Amino acid sequence: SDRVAQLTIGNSTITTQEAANIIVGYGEWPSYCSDSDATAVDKPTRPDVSVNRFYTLDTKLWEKSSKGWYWKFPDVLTETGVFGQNAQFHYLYRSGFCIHVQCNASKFHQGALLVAVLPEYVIGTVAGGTGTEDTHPPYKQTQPGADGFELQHPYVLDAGIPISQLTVCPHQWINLRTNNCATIIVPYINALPFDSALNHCNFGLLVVPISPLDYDQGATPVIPITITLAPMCSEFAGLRQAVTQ
Amino acid sequence: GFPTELKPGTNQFLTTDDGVSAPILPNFHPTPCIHIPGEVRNLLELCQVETILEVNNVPTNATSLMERLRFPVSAQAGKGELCAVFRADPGRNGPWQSTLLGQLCGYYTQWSGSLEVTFMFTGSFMATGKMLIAYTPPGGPLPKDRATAMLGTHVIWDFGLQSSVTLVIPWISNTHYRAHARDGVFDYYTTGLVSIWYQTNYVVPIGAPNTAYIIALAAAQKNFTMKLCKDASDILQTGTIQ
Amino acid sequence: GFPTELKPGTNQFLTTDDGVSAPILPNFHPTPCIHIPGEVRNLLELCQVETILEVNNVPTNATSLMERLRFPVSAQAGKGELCAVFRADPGRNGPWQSTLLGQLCGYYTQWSGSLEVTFMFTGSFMATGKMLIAYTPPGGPLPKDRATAMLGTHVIWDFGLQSSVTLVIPWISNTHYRAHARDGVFDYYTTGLVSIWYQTNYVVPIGAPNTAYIIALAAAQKNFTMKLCKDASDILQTGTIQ
Amino acid sequence: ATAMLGTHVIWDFGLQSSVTLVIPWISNTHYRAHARDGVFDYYTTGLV
Amino acid sequence: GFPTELKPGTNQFLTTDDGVSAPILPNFHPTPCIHIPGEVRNLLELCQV
Amino acid sequence: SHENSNSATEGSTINYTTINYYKDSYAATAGKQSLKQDPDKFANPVKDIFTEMAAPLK
Amino acid sequence: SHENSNSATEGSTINYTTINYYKDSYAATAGKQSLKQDPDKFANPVKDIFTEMAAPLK
Amino acid sequence: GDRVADVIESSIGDSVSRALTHALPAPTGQNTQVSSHRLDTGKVPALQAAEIGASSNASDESMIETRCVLNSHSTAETTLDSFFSRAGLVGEIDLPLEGTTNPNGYANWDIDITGYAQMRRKVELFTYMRFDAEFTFVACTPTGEVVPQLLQYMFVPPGAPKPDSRESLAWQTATNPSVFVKLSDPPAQVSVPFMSPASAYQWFYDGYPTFGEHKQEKDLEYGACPNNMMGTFSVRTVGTSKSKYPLVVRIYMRMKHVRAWIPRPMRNQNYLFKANPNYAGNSIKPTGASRTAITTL
Amino acid sequence: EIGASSNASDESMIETRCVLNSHSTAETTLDSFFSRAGLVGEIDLPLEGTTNPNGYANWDIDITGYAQMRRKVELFTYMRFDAEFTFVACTPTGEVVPQ
Amino acid sequence: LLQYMFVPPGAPKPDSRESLAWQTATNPSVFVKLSDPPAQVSVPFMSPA
Ligand SMILES: CCO/N=C/c1ccc(OCC[C@@H](C)CCN2CCN(c3ccnc(N)c3)C2=O)cc1
Ligand SMILES: CCO/N=C/c1ccc(OCC[C@@H](C)CCN2CCN(c3ccnc(N)c3)C2=O)cc1
Ligand code: NA
Ligand code: NA
Ligand code: NA
Ligand code: NA
Repeated sequence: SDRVAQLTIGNSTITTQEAANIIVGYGEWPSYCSDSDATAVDKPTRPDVSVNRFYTLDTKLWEKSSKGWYWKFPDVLTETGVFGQNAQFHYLYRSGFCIHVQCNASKFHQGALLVAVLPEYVIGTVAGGTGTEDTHPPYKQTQPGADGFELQHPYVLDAGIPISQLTVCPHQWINLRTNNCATIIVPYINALPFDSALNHCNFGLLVVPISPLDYDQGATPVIPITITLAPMCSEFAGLRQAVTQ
Repeated sequence: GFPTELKPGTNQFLTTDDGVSAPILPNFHPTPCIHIPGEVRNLLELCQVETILEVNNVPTNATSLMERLRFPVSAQAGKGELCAVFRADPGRNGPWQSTLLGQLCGYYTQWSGSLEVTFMFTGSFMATGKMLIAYTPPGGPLPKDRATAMLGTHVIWDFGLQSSVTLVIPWISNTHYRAHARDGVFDYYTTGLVSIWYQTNYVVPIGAPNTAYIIALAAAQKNFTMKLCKDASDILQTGTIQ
Repeated sequence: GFPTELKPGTNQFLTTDDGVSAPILPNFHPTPCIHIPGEVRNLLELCQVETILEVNNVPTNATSLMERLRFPVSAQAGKGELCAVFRADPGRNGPWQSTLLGQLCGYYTQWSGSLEVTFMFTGSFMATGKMLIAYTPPGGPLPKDRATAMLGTHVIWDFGLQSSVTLVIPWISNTHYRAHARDGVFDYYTTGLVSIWYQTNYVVPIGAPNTAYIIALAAAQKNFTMKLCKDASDILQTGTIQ
Repeated sequence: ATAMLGTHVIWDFGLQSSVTLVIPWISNTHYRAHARDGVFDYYTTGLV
Repeated sequence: GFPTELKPGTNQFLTTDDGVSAPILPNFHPTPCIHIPGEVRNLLELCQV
Repeated sequence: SHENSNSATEGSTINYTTINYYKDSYAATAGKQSLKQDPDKFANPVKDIFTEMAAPLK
Repeated sequence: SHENSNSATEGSTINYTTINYYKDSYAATAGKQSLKQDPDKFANPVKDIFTEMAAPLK
Repeated sequence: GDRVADVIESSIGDSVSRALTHALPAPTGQNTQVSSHRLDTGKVPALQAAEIGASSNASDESMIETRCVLNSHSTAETTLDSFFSRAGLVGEIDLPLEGTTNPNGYANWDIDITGYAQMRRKVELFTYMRFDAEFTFVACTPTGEVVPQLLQYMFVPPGAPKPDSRESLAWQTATNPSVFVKLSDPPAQVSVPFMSPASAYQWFYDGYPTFGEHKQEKDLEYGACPNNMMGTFSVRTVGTSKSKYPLVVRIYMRMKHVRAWIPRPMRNQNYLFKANPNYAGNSIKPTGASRTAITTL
Repeated sequence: EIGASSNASDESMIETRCVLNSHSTAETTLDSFFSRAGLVGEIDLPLEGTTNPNGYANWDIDITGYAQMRRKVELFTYMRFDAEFTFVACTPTGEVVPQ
Repeated sequence: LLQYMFVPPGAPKPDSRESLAWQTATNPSVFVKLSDPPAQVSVPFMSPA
């Protein structure tokens, strides 16, 4: 009765029988931009059901040695369905998201993943190892698209900051003996009312094992982690031709 | 005396400090102010006045300078050909520098508002035609054809008794204000592009010129404001002015 | 002029002085402030958020750093064996440095309040067990056995559906505030010790892992406050930052 | 990834042994005749 | 600025001067004062012992 | 302050809020000016004003 | 003081008590801030709030 | 007009962001209430489910028997202004006589306070910050000696001409704000407003400033947000001939009227560059101290 | 041809949303634009020289010798104003001497 | 020109005239010339007792 849940939005429904409640980031729900916060004058377009729905974008395999992954929003969706098309045809975009990370196992497997959302997740490089070289992350690393990207140094989140403090950001844990999913609702976060869905990634989704996956020989060894997400209150403005980047 | 304590800033001369200074001529009274036409109260008043936009900013020799004030149109081959293009950035090097809006803009770091360009056709009365004028918001590259430009904000202009048409370049920005745009990271603040296409064709009967010109006038909309006062990019002096 | 007399302090620049300074841009108005989620008003707000406590602060090679985020438990021999220990001093070198509480703590000379550490068991669902977590107030040496640790403040944790348990380290001090504790005379301000013991045993059936880990999360209670603002002990730069 | 773009349900095994997929009425006509290969495929309901 | 004129005594440091000096730790609050026996208020109190 | 009225803006269609310590008002600060505007004086000085919707020449 | 409203905190959910001698409010002192706090925004952003006494997962 | 039901009943357009939490006054630490022994079934405060993502709600009163404590310890020194409104070094400008750097009697410093770790680590605790600031300029020779030299500081906003010499026409400073001061005078000091085109400055921008292909050669622009670039600070010795003294100008900043959003993990690796979070990969160090065993102090 | 500027607005050329614009117009007033001190004169009093080697100098009050300031004022034909004058003096090296 | 800085227990003590600690981002510092009058500040009661 807090362990069970149903998420319905658009023409999509998600069910879970081992949930751990729902997190509403920074304590507030997604909402459309008000007339006083807005600055752009064209009347926006709010597609509703055709874009605010659940998209299942990717599946990763959790292994005893996995270091962790991250995805960028709205990057993961810029090339998917009707949401992607609007993001490409418009200069301005804004929305929130309902993120549902899925991972189930058996009562004999163990392990815990930390699922967190970190706004403005700027990636850094190891600087040629010695730190004397000002190298920079390539486009495929800063905006990895739907496949996501694997962390090289999870302890410092590939950005010189302690993952041990990542819990100061909206999160949930997927601890196999307890739940099989994490659900986080995130409002629009930015210093501007609208922005480019292409040039700016508002936040990153981090899925990192903190307690390694373990099980005895004989138990199903393939333990997938699937990422499903839904845009909420999507708004678009500044129409012209489609642009991919 | 009364106990005081001097704080940092003491003795400094800040050019924008608004203070009180001793008056040199005590009990002096200025000549009264009679009525004089044309008093201006705010620079924004001048920004709403259209001045000529040098869209055709290509000729550079003294004898051809006047040609920058107008661009041409003439009979084509009906393939929706391109007539002209230019960036909408008002405080950027290019056509807008010819306008009073552009120049005033130079004295401010940031601006915000919609712009408007009114095009006046000066061909003969017997000349007709339909043009498509488009505004492409940031992110959209220079339209390769009329079909692509047509996807953005536009106006379809029909020549007739009303010699002119107005293209409004609405404020479509991610930020509340834009700083002056230029090549590099500051292109973040670009306003976009404006392109003029032939919707049908410039048509004329026997006896009338096959080429005519269009004059472009530009100014700001009433929601336009500027902030963060700064010095203009130019200094019109080489040596000492004697 | 009006009779004044300068007092000591005149002309000095005190970095924490809260005064008035002439404004460089007169009549300037900032971009309005739109709504942005997650505004923080007091650092104390962040101190009540649990962050991972590196109880297992022993591995140091890059490839093993993540192992500090968790410690283990496994089947024993029923002799109430010791699982782990650590000092409760939040602003002291040790496990607390990994937490956001510990780090914020570094910007203050004195603190006061109760702390809390929540332990989350991440073994398989089929694993059971009972642990005794104890807090030993100042003066008590590291408990030699479970019988000795049991004499202080403690919690007996039973694994089950609720994966976690909270050990409250109540404020038990002689002074209203404690300064950061360290070896030497400042140990006067130590908070005490925390030790984890096997109350019964980690039990598991055929088919489940014999070793599982526990993750520790720590934060401050609502009566926690800090005073006397100071610079943190670290300065994260070697040469000039280019 | 392609199937996910249409109407769907994500089913999680647990105490409730079953899940229901509703195939909502999404047709151009008010009624459909029996569908079969050929022109009558006009009345097909779709795929699951 | 407002017209002032410095008088003698300016810049001097008189050890018994009772003035105001900028505070080094803004918004700082001292540890509260609990009750402690034997508070003395005037040296004359001790002179009668 | 009972001073002289020797400012350049004494008798202006815009009132100012200034500071001063002298008997002559021109010694005062610039203060704040009134935010009135009249674009029409320059952008639309036509005798017979024409509406937006209409055709300017009819 | 009838000044300009150009402070970074004009229109804040916390009122300040400041000193200033200029027409621009950002020139003012830092003053004192309001002592309101909202830990829950970070420490407890759950949709369905769970009591202390109860079992968090039931 | 509207008529189909789904349109009349939709929530499309609701600009009122519903908030699950609200702030409360908390001028002092919470008090402690008397508590006694509880031996109940059903009631279990000590048990939590950290998976939910919330922090423990367990309190002293429910874990041990407590006495009453009237806590009057203030929470005032942990406000944003208390923490940030302390001036720190954020810039240093050298004006040497004999040199490789600025031997021409003038210098241009891009306004970027990320070159000093103490200040930088404090501000990077938050993602967005909006504030006014008081800037103080301390000048002397490299020995800390005070010399009778006149200087000119000028703020050159983006788009204004940057001086290219001690005698540049730009120093006429007809619109830019300038400060003229002697090293013999106290440190110059002014108030600066919040000047960004955005509603807040942001210490992290996960994106690019422009559209297009983001090829290798342009990757230095990843993370560059013009909304944070306020301009240039120019300084010169006021004269047509070289100064007689070598000078140094230290720049201090004291934020005031601060607001901040989105707290984040605090830097735990040395900083290398102003423009990014790059860390030395061969020296990834633990956040704090280590020990030999988990069962030993 | 009439001589007036376009009266067309955003609302009539495209479909617009509502925007409550609170951007100030305060910094574009005449005082905001002009009440910023700029250089308008320079007077040399050298020891060895061709100009004013006699320890005195007469400067005709004319602020048109410097382009920055001049270009701003010449935007208008007539101007009425009070003014605050500041005099900065030093040696040609910017050194301060007891004179 | 001199710099005075108050380093509370736990803050890094400068170990040189060029120590990074002189950035004084949180500690209170006073910058003053010997030519200026004596520097002077107010200190609160700071004990934990
Ligand atoms: C005579 C005239 O005297 N004029 C003095 C004067 C002083 C200061 C001044 O502007 C101060 C600007 C600071 C308040 C904020 C600096 N900021 C904003 C965020 N940011 C960032 C963000 C992300 N990455 C990096 N690297 C940097 C950054 O560095 C202008 C003029
Ligand atoms: C101890 C006593 O300290 N005394 C100081 C002091 C300062 C200034 C001063 O008078 C200032 C006069 C200026 C305010 C206006 C100068 N103006 C008017 C318009 N004009 C023009 C117009 C058309 N062509 C040219 N070339 C120039 C021009 O140059 C008198 C005395
Ligand atoms: Na962008
Ligand atoms: Na004065
Ligand atoms: Na000051
Ligand atoms: Na004093």
